[PDB]
Amino acid sequence: PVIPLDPARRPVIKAQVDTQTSHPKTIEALLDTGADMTVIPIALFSSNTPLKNTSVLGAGGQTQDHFKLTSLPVLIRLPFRTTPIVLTSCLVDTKNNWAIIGRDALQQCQGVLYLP
Amino acid sequence: PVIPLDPARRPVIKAQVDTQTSHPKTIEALLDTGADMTVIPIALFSSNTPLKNTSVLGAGGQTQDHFKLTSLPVLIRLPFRTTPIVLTSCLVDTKNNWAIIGRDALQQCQGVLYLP
Ligand SMILES: C[C@@H](NC(=O)[C@H]1N(C(=O)[C@@H](O)[C@H](Cc2ccccc2)NC(=O)[C@@H](NC(=O)[C@@H](NC(=O)CN2CCOCC2)c2ccccc2)C(C)(C)C)CSC1(C)C)C(C)(C)C
Ligand SMILES: [Zn+2]
Repeated sequence: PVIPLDPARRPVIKAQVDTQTSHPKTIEALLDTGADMTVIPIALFSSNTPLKNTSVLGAGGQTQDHFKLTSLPVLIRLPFRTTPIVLTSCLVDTKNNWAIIGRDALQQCQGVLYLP
Repeated sequence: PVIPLDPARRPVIKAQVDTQTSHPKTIEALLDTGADMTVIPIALFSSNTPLKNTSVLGAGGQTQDHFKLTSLPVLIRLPFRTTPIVLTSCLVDTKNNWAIIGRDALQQCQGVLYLP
């Protein structure tokens, strides 16, 4: 699907995320070319599973308290695609609660940016 | 152009930015579909130049202190299209010197994201 770019309407997609620690769940994800690494909400993980601490430099600035790192790979199924994206590791937003589909995933599903 | 997406490779582009308060300048800007608004470095702006305080949410959280907002429109010339993007207002990174082409800009040159 061509997703047109509009400052007022974020380019979002419904993606099904499998964290491998609880049941797969469909969340709203933001399609993000600025993002090196895909960001999953923590509500998709069980209480038990260990998560590595990590430091992240975003527009806000430095933060060690705010994102964690996955212990296991993550599987993302898009609405159209039958085969799952597999991400060796990705960031876990701990305090907020929506996902960012970053260039790690965008590469695996032959995603591109077109400028006429 | 079709811009392929690689996690190991920030999608950057050579942009010419006229802030209207100094000589126009060429910078390397990150093509970022998760940015609502364009960010450019304060290094393009003159010593006087009134800039409005602003609040901005990013990966590091909300930041009152880091970004300012332009008083005047910003002209952006890209390599291909001869005719410029005119942004009514865009963010100015004071702390670092980030260059990010957001959706405000990408819309004005009819950028789309294509997922096969
Ligand atoms: C390591 C990190 N990488 C990055 O963050 C890279 N960037 C990216 O990947 C960007 O796409 C980033 C994605 C993101 C949006 C909202 C929370 C957290 C991340 N976008 C922004 O940070 C941009 N922020 C924005 O566009 C924000 N807009 C506003 O702050 C203004 N309002 C709007 C509503 O909330 C109150 C303030 C925004 C608010 C809520 C949801 C989505 C956006 C911007 C400040 C750069 C203009 C910009 S800087 C970067 C390092 C190149 C990842 C966590 C994303 C992998
Ligand atoms: Zn914090």
